[PDB]
Amino acid sequence: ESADLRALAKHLYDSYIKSFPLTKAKARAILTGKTTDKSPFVIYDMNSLMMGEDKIKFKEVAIRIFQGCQFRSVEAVQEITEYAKSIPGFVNLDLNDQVTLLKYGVHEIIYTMLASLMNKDGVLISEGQGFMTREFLKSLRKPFGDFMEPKFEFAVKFNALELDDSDLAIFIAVIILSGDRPGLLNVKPIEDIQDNLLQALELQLKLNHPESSQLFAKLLQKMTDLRQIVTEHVQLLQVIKKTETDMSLHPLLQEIYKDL
Repeated sequence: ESADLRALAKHLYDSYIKSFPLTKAKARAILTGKTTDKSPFVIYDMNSLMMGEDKIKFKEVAIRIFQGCQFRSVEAVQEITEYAKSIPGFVNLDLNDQVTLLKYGVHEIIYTMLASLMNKDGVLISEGQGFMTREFLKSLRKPFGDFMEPKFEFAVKFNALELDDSDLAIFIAVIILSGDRPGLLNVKPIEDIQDNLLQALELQLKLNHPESSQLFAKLLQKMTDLRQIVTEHVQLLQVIKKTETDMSLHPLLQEIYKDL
């Protein structure tokens, strides 16, 4: 019934607000630049970057940028995990499957939510206090030069859909609840939760975007751009593992990255 799927959609939005401090709505207000209490400090070159420390608080620069981004990914994993425990039925699944849904799910969600902090020209960083331009990131010595560019390409297309946070909460939930992840023990309880989430997302998209024909279908088709960003990223990390042997990865990230 419609009334249960609306109840689930409100629940997920509520947990979303509670688990993710930097929503898309706040991100959009900051990027607009018309609601100007305090807009971001903009990093766009080597001189603004070191000047961008005595204003906001945060070994080569490209390395230290890469470090900060991985540190934010760690924080994101912590946030996504907290959000996942709130999806009804997630904590009642086999523990091994919980770890499996999270292991394959978190990077797809990171790139979905990172899009909320992007426009075509750059990305919000440091909880909205800073803004690093796309051109500066593209100018880092390779292999760090082409690091962020594929996420910018995805974000441009994804943001054309104009989802709001209430939409993303259900979409994020659908991504976690994928029964086709390698190593799952009991696919059926996962699939039955996802099917109910898909129903909620369908009704939510229809009510929140009535003039957006087939938005449900087009949102589900984005689920493959996501898969592709991930695979290229982990190949990018294998290059750096051998190129920079004096550069350490966070163990929570290492544990997630499990070849094949």
